[PDB]
Amino acid sequence: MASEGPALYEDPPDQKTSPSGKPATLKIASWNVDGLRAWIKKKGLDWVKEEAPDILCLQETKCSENKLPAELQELPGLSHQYWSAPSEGYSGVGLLSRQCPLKVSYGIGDEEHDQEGRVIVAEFDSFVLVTAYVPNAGRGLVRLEYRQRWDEAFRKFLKGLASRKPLVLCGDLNVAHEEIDLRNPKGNKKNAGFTPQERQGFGELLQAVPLADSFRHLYPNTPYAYTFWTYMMNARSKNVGWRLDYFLLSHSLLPALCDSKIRSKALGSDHCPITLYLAL
Ligand SMILES: [Sm+3]
Ligand SMILES: [Sm+3]
Repeated sequence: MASEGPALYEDPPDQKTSPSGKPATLKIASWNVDGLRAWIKKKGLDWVKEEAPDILCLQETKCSENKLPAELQELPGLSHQYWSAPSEGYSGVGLLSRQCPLKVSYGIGDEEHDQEGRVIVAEFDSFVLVTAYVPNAGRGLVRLEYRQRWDEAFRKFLKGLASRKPLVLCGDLNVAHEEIDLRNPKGNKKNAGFTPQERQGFGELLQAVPLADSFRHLYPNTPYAYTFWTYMMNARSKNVGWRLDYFLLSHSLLPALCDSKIRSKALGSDHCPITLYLAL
């Protein structure tokens, strides 16, 4: 039945200097934790402590802002913590930072799309950071029409932000852009995450803002690089996954891009974390 066996992928070593030789000054980690409490129970924070990022973005926290695990109070290097949950138990995002942002905002300015705690905007001196947990198209694509409306509203919102300050977007964008972004493109053409509607949406986001796919920019032809594997069917051991997590940057930030990583070995969720190195 299934045609996939193991496909090897070894993320290359961390490139910590930009094309001009400037060492990375900013390290950002993004991770769909599939439940903040479950993830922490699975020692997610031990990985964070070792990675020591300047900023940590989390998606799918599924946790009430008033029920945050006490273990989060043990992250000395990430004392500035912000969260956003649905207008409990689902969706939700978080953003933890070493340095205090100039301003933090929630949502994308559209009431219809701001009730499920999917976006946090943190403005810094030289750039604005947005982390998002994009709405899934759903089983049977029952939420694809809504997803298309979200895609348009999100694209417009981001273009607005980027028109004033360099932008960095990270998170679970719930879509594998190209065939190279998932192990089984032929069998998922009508499934959430790989529909023409979703893929065209991602392509338009890149063109309209405009934004560049950091990982693909550096590794244009590298296959089998995924960030999500279903917990079922022993998918992760066979590397039958999807690259749903990204770091999209304004073109003006490309000269500061050092590396965009996929931490394939970090356990604790059905998604692995991704890390960005910028020389700002
Ligand atoms: Sm999940
Ligand atoms: Sm293609």
